[PDB]
Amino acid sequence: MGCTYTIQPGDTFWAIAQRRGTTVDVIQSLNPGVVPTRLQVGQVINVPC
Repeated sequence: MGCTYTIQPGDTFWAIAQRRGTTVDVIQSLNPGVVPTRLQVGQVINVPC
């Protein structure tokens, strides 16, 4: 339940947060499978709507 976000090559966590209007903590919390050290490009994920 909610909205989905597409992680493209260049999108930053902080940016997406301030953009969508959510907090980085929640953004990652919703998708713990992803890490900052292994930031992949072209991967869809979940986000707060």
